[PDB]
Amino acid sequence: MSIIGVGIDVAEVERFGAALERTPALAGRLFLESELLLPGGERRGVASLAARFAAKEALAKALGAPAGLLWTDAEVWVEAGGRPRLRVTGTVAARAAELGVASWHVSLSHDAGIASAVVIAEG
Amino acid sequence: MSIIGVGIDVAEVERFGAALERTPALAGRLFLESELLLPGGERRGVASLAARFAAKEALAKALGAPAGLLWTDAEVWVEAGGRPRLRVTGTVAARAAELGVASWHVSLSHDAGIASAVVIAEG
Amino acid sequence: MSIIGVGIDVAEVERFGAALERTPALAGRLFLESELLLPGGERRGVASLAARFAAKEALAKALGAPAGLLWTDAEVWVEAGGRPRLRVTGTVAARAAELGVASWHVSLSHDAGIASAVVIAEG
Ligand SMILES: CC(=O)SCCNC(=O)CCNC(=O)[C@H](O)C(C)(C)COP(=O)(O)OP(=O)(O)OC[C@H]1O[C@@H](n2cnc3c(N)ncnc32)[C@H](O)[C@@H]1OP(=O)(O)O
Ligand SMILES: CC(=O)SCCNC(=O)CCNC(=O)[C@H](O)C(C)(C)COP(=O)(O)OP(=O)(O)OC[C@H]1O[C@@H](n2cnc3c(N)ncnc32)[C@H](O)[C@@H]1OP(=O)(O)O
Ligand SMILES: CC(=O)SCCNC(=O)CCNC(=O)[C@H](O)C(C)(C)COP(=O)(O)OP(=O)(O)OC[C@H]1O[C@@H](n2cnc3c(N)ncnc32)[C@H](O)[C@@H]1OP(=O)(O)O
Ligand SMILES: [Mg+2]
Ligand SMILES: [Mg+2]
Ligand SMILES: [Mg+2]
Repeated sequence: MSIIGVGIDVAEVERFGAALERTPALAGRLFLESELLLPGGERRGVASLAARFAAKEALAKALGAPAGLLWTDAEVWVEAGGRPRLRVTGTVAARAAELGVASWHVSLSHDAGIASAVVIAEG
Repeated sequence: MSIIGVGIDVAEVERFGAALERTPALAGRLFLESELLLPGGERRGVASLAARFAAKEALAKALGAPAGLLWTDAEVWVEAGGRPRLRVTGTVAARAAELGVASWHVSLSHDAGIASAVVIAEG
Repeated sequence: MSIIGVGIDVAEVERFGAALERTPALAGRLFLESELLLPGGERRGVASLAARFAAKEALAKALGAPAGLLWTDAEVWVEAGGRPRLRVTGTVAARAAELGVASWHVSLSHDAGIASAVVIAEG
């Protein structure tokens, strides 16, 4: 395997929350139902959501951000141990296959009113 | 070798310095004596320290942040050329062995009142 | 191939623009003519330029930031699809050869008055 792409993204939490409040349908456009919930069942907060948005932008970047990709075809899930993970389906999986991506790595940080993600695509 | 994990962490310098001043024992809990000094012998400043804290969080993230890890079992050292490096011992080395990590890569930045680190674990 | 280095850099856009305005010769010292233009032909703006500066710092970091490297020996170019790319020549290529670097990966983000880059060197 070799590195096929890297992405980084930094989002302002306040701006992102304002985007969500302005267009009620937006959250469901960007996120699967599972992503909108905490492991317990509570609704996920805006900073954690901004970090997942940053993950999806970073993932897009690592794939060369082509047209035709759906936000709901990338999913951030969470291991029992707490590690965030990427699962790709449909349009995003198809693009990753064009490029030969076998493995995804993500990390998130959110603090200081800002959410950051890095994504590495390997294959 | 393949990538086994990635971590990113962004820390607010002011907040971190306030944490250090509030609990005198904290610095010695987070850092080895060597990390608290500049190559000359002067005491390392708060921004540079916040960046090493971010490195250790990022390293934890790349390992899936399990319980039982000691801050003093990760060490940021510095090459003659100035490159920051990671050395892992004890509990952190043990966890990296569980995952098959052979090689560590780190970079630091601190500026704008914020410290950032990225860590990649390969093996 | 394995990872040979990683770099991250975060630059304040305002500070960087002030540096450019203060010393007219600075832009031409840091950037090739091609980097100072948008694909159309318009002059590239300060935030996008700060992000390319961050890329070159990040690239320097991934190489262990030795003496003797020229800013104009690293070039950020842009694919038809929009992906940013690194090309290295002269002094920067020579240093990458010392270390065995075969492949470069970069991503950029600029938002919230700040520009960020990550660079990975593989070989
Ligand atoms: C995986 C998924 O969920 S995809 C689902 C559908 N969503 C998408 O495809 C969204 C893709 N995102 C976009 O189109 C974005 O506008 C991007 C990636 C082009 C830019 O990201 P933003 O968050 O808007 O801005 P940000 O400042 O973080 O990034 C800009 C940088 O991205 C980089 N970029 C631009 N196009 C691309 C591309 N095709 N591939 C990779 N990087 C790119 C550039 O370096 C740019 O800076 P520059 O113009 O100064 O060189
Ligand atoms: C190497 C050493 O020095 S270890 C020594 C002992 N120290 C440690 O083990 C510290 C480990 N650190 C922690 O427990 C931290 O609270 C962390 C890593 C869980 C989070 O980091 P913080 O700096 O507190 O917050 P930050 O916002 O930067 O990171 C949060 C993100 O980390 C990610 N995260 C949470 N748990 C884990 C995990 N087990 N592994 C990897 N990433 C994780 C999540 O994506 C989370 O955001 P989300 O809840 O919105 O998904
Ligand atoms: C590819 C090219 O275009 S090279 C062309 C010519 N330009 C250069 O060579 C510029 C090289 N840049 C420098 O000298 C910079 O001052 C650097 C890389 C040392 C630091 O970057 P800056 O943007 O000034 O500050 P920033 O806070 O982002 O980075 C500082 C961190 O860089 C790291 N660093 C220092 N020296 C090195 C090195 N030789 N290699 C890698 N990382 C280093 C350290 O972790 C440092 O933080 P610390 O002192 O708290 O440990
Ligand atoms: Mg952004
Ligand atoms: Mg943090
Ligand atoms: Mg900087």
